Amino acid sequence: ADVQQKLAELERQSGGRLGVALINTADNSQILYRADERFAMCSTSKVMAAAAVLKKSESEPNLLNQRVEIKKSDLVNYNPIAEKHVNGTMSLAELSAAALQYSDNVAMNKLIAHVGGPASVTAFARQLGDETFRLDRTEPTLNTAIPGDPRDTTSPRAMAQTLRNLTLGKALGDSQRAQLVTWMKGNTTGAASIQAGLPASWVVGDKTGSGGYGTTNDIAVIWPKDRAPLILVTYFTQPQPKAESRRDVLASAAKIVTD
Ligand SMILES: [Cl-]
Ligand code: NA
Repeated sequence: ADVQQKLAELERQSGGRLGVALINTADNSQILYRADERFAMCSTSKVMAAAAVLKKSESEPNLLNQRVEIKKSDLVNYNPIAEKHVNGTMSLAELSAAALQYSDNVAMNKLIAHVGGPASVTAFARQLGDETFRLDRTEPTLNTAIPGDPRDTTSPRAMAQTLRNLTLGKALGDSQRAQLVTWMKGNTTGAASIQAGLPASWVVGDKTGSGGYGTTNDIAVIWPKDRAPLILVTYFTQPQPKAESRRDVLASAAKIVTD
């Protein structure tokens, strides 16, 4: 299923293409909708870039304190934190938090560059057992979200399983995992997306993403009250290049799958 029917109805009403994967770690059950189709990740890919740097820091413990220059030449389209630090330096920790909590695109590019570019972030995904994730481009072009274009895409199923590994599993060391979760719980951009469809008492760590074709995404680890955690990925994209974001569709998808 009945949840399936309701998601299909939501997708039809929304006019777009909706991809949902819920992992309920209470019973290892899944709710899936278009969960093997590819969707442009847009800013949700920043979680994988931050995780790759965190993984590197397991071998180089001072890595996160390493300072990175921010130059005018680094600015791109959306740099709310980086623009405050032009001609100075930010640590890799600060850049990670900036990418995850403000969706700063300079921060993302600096994370990508540090680990060796999009192919290296992808190789990190492969090391985790995620053969679906692909990061092809840097910011800002990885957000074009052209229909049929596989660049910078993943599936809901793969992203949900990978997010589970990163936040609830053992992909990262305890310190690094805790840091990732702390950052995602501190996200400032998600209140209108998955969170808006959940009870106020639940704790969410999430990363939103938006891009071309009205692509509106959110990936979340959810701690319900007195329940085992959930992983929820909601990806949404629309047929018109200039379509507006529909965060309400993700909130509605979240409400449907957690009732
Ligand atoms: Cl249009
Ligand atoms: Na993925």
